[PDB]
Amino acid sequence: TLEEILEMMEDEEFTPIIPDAVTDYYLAKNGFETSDIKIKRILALATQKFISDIAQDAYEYSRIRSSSSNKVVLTMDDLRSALGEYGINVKRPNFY
Amino acid sequence: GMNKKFNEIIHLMQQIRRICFKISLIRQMQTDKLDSDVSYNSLKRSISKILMANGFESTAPFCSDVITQIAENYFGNLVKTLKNHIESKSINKVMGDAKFQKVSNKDILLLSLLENGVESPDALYEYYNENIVKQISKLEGLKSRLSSFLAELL
Amino acid sequence: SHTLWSPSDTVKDAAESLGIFNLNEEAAKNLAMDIEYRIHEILDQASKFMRHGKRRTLHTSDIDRALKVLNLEPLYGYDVSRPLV
Amino acid sequence: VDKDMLLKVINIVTEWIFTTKEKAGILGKMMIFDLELSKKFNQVIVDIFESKHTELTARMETAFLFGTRLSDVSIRKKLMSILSDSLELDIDKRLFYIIKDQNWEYLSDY
Amino acid sequence: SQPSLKELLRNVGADEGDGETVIDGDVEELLLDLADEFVTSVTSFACRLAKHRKVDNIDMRDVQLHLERNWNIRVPGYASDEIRSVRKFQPTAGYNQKVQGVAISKSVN
Amino acid sequence: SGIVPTLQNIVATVTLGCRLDLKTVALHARNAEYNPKRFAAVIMRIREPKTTALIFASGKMVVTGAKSEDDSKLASRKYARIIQKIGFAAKFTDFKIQNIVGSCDVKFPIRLEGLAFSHGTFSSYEPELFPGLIYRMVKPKIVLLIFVSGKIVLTGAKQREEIYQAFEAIYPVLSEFRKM
Amino acid sequence: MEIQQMMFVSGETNDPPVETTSLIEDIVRSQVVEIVLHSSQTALSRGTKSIVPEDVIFLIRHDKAKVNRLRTYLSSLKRLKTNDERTKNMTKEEYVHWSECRQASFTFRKAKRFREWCGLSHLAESRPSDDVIDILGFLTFEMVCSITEEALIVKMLEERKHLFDGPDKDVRPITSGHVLEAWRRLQKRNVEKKAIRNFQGGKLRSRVQ
Amino acid sequence: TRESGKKGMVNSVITQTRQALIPKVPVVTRPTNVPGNSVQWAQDVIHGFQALLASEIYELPEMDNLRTRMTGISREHGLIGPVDDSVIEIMLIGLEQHLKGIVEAAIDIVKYRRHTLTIEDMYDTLEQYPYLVEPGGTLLRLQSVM
Amino acid sequence: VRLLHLIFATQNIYSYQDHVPLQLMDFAYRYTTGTLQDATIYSDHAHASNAGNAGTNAQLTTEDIRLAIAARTNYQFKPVPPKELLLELAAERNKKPLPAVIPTWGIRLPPEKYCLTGKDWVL
Repeated sequence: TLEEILEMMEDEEFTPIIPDAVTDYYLAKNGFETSDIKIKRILALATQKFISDIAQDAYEYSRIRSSSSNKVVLTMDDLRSALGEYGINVKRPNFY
Repeated sequence: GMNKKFNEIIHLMQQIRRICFKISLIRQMQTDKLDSDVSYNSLKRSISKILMANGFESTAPFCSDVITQIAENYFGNLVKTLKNHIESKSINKVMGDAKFQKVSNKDILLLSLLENGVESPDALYEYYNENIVKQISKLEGLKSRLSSFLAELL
Repeated sequence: SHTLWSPSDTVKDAAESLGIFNLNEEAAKNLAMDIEYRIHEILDQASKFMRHGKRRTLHTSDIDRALKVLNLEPLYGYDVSRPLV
Repeated sequence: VDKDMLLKVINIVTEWIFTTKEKAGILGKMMIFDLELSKKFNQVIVDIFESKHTELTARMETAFLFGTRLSDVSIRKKLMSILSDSLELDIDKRLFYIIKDQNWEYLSDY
Repeated sequence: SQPSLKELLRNVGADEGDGETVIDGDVEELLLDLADEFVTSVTSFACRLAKHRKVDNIDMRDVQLHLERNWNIRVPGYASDEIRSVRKFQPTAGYNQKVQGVAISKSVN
Repeated sequence: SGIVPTLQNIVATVTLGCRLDLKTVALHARNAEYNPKRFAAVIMRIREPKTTALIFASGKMVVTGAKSEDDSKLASRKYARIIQKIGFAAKFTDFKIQNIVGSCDVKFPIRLEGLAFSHGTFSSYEPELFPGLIYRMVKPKIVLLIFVSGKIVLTGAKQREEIYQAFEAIYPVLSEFRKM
Repeated sequence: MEIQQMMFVSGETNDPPVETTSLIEDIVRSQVVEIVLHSSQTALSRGTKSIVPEDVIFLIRHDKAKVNRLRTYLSSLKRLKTNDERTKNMTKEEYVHWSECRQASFTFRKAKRFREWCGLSHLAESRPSDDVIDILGFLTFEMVCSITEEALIVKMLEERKHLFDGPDKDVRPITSGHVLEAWRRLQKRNVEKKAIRNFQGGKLRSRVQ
Repeated sequence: TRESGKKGMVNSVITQTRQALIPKVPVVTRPTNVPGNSVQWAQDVIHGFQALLASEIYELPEMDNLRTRMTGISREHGLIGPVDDSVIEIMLIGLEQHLKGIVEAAIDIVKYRRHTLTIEDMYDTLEQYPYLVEPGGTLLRLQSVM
Repeated sequence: VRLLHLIFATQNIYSYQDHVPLQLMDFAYRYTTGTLQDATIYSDHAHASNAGNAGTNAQLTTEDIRLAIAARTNYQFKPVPPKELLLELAAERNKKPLPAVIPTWGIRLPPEKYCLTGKDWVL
């Protein structure tokens, strides 16, 4: 539902990977102070989820690359494709 | 830090099972006020702790910087949304003379979530259970591979 | 040629990296012209942001903002540490 | 083709009325056969109006209006008697009917 | 000849069913102005792109392309113009030679 | 009055516990399709009981075509001769049934629509995915294809009695949705 | 698009004039050519000319996967159950017509003309298989069913003695504007989770379904 | 040297403005033959600039107004030949799609799940999503109507 | 690139950080790729693509590049100072009078319900 979701963030049973201090810094940067702890953990959580989504995009787009049916590296082609499929813009690096 | 603890359990199981995967390949083919830089690098730590998929910081560094900056932008976009709704200076928002908030303090939050990314609240409940199920799913997949390889080596 | 940024190889490298063959020379001259102007453009904007931070050694935040104000896409992945080779 | 194959096709079309759009295109192209066998053909279009309304009038109303035109007295007396009872007996509602309703198909000489 | 306002009101009565009735003098004027700017810009770029065709003539099918390209508006209708090219990333030998050269510079030498 | 399912095909797998030199036995048998680059096993056959047989060098064989548990078993014995007389330890053993398919005709069209959208728990109709309407029984594990004409196909039974069991339980349901 | 008109009937509704069906034909053709463009580009970037199923199912990469898998293997839910339960009926071959649309898709046999009417000059050095032809049949059928759903939804959201020549059997539900609004709606941009770059400038992206 | 070896490429501001403000006229030469079979006119440009364009009236323009405005722009850019009555309709189509997108955005702002909308909500959503509208002309005008 | 330092020398900025040349060169590469890509599309457009109608042969004159750049600057690249627009717009603002009032030696705030009251945000 929704009210369970702020029943749960308060206690230690669900404490986002993003530490409280770092999110406090980024709240403060973009201009928000409040003496609640829920909301900050919540924005932490949503960001965690969004990065998880690009993670799975990268995983699958790496899994297509060869042999469908010296370890794994998430390179610039994998990233070029997933970031592109979002709205993140074109990565056209170069040399010379 | 139960979320940190479970992501760490994912990390440990990944380490051990990927190690076992690699040696099995080897045997088969045998035959507080804080500052900017600390914040950045803490976020990089947390990021590369997300990455159960590939390998924890097992990619080029440019990509780590990329990811850091992107998630920074996203978090900023969250807060720029909520504070914009809160200032509002519009009749739809703004405490009414008779204390009538057309939309109370919570719909603001639900709404700012909605504008950026997440659609509904319970998608978070969903992603959470999805995470813990990903743990046991990949666990059991590579554990069955482990048992079958223990059978195969004989 | 016309200006700096010799289009005999630079623009040639660009187009032949895309996968074309027929770029007339004068076209690549004019292209060098345009990209050099864009360089001076972004450079002056990041100078405007430089001399509000009242510093001299232009950092990358200056040009990043200078992109963000030109309604132009940002550019990620350039950290001060871990220097260049 | 010969009239016997057309009469067998008309007899096959006579058994069909006793898809609906498929029967319309067969009855529609048989109206082009008016240019004898049409007296057998427009015999069918009389009794179609005698049996049934809720039926699709797409093939009916464009062949009803070429049925009064074909110059044979026994069916034009029959067809125009059906239409002239369906209206009211007043001369008002028969005057509004001929202009406000019942669109006249034929651009032609008639 | 032929026997001779309900466009915006239809553009907005079909969006929602809980009122949400906009106000003129503040909101409606904004939207009309946006529409005007849209039409002016689009037809300008279209006429230029027609003159590009080396034939001094009318403008058709350039609007559809300009919409599909610059804005994100596709129209599934009348014109049918697509790219037709995968836009391959390798011309003849020499570029991939540079690729493998910098590749060996990366790996070993 | 009787309407009962007929057996259309029994796919059985039996193992002649012994190694088999597939090239050889294909040679002798002569009219056995044995071919390189693909499927490494010899495809035998017989006029009656008209059954096809995939023999594998792993001593195992999969005989198909039999319309009855006894015929299969019989065709399963025929094959351990053509590859026994050719001096071999063709020991017929561990005969198993892999699947039994049946068919039946109730002779009355069925109102599948009504069956499906009152039995959606088991019944299934996606037009692009497949033609017709299905039904998945939980006990016994059988998949029945029901068509409007009233002809049904019973699949997945590992044993004969489950076909009768499956049809004996779905028949009253089909009578309820009999289109008249 | 006789098959599309049959497929449109299979979804829910009847009586499209030639206009909507030719329009839908253009729609489906565009969607499908874009799919094959992307899949061929991705394969050749992997370094192979032959078009394959693994790319294409991941090209959809969404709940769009469960249904497609079932279609290959053969070769919310309460609402789709409830509407079908309401449909339950017979006479003039009621259930009979439902089946026609299911087994008259392009993949049924007419694979050749379905391959040729769409784009085929692409990948001249190779040629795809009929398995992907069946796949595309599934995708085209699902797209036609979805479009029809949205058209009906917007249509509904908008809300004397007989002269015996009106047959009282003719209706006019569906037209250009309805489908256009529906295809705007379906291009819901991205889930908007893919357009979160909220404060910026400039944009471009292609899309499917 | 100084490049742009042409009759010129001015880089000033005021002449760009003026030359981008007056109406132009597509008048043609005729060395041997300049086909087209329809002489060029600038009566069309005056007629185009004189229309009761949108934002005065309260409704999106019906075909005829839009056609009169276009001929003006085409002659004013240096084309010839009449617009062919299909352009206007596809343009209206794209337009109404645009505006439905914008207002859907504002509705997504105000209410989460009897309300009434204002100017400030539209300024909010054009602060969040500015990729919708091209900058220039109107946004500056939008920050002078609040 | 040393020539990028040479170009820096034109604006009296000899204080770089050495990441800028990499970054701006990467940028120009990205930009010109997009530019001469859509210009190639327009060169195809003059060559009357669809699902098989004709070939694709490249010339890429300057006019196509001009087209591909004008579309970009249609929504980018801070243009010439739009003075006249601003003058008239500001005259429209610079039209209605000042309040001509006296708050009498303090600060005059907006009314509460337009003020913020920056309390600890709470549900």
